[PDB]
Amino acid sequence: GVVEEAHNVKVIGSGEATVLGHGFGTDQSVWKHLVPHLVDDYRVVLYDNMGAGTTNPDYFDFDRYSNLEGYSFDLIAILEDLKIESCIFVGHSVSAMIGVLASLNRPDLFSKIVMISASPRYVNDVDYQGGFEQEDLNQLFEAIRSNYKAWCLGFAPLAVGGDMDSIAVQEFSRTLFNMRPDIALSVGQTIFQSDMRQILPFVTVPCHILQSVKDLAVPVVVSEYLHANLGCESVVEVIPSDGHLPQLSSPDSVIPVILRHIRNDI
Ligand SMILES: Cc1c2ccocc-2oc1=O
Repeated sequence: GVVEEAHNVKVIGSGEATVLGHGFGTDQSVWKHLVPHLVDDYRVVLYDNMGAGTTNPDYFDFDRYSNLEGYSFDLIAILEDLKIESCIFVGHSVSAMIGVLASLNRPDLFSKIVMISASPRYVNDVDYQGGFEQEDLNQLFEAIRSNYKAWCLGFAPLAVGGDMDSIAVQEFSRTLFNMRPDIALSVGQTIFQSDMRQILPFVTVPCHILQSVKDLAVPVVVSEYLHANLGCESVVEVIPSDGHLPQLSSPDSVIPVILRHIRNDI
């Protein structure tokens, strides 16, 4: 169907036991080192967020995606079209919050959410550390629109972490620059200025909160904030890894942690 085509949906396997959503600047390929260990036990569903470089820019409705809710509607639509009545949802970065929002509307569709590199709020205030002051964000946005290619080349090593010459850095630079520059600026603004803190107490689906100990966009205190304020049962595990896309750049240390949280309930 057109929704599935538009999001490059892939379904690997069959059966009841069953979804992985990616973060800004990448696409479903971010899961390449995780998927091989899932396909024997689960029906695996991959999809791309609207606005990813692998998607048609004509379908990027700026009003629809001006709030994270637009993306959660897309997720629910995919689940409905595939006739999935229950899934484990694994969300990277913004997709963790997209999954959370989707679970507020349709908690019946999710048995568990596993979050990788998640944050409900990036901007600091006097009683909250998200990692960024508004002035930092303003300069980032300014850099994006002034020269997108240059911004991508400087940002990718920082976001990915590790060696600046790595395959993961090269690959993230590529998917980042694959986004149309106006869409990249708009999505960046929407995400980096989001605030999901206030809805956390309303979450009912259990959540596993995982992140790298060194993450450019997610201070460790954010994981504890999520744990303290989510209304569901939750658990946190901070991984001895570097990077915002650790499942791609450091799979040997990260994949075993993600698998434990997928396979084991709280
Ligand atoms: C989520 C996220 C960010 C949030 C705020 O600033 C820079 C970021 O780079 C990212 O990948």
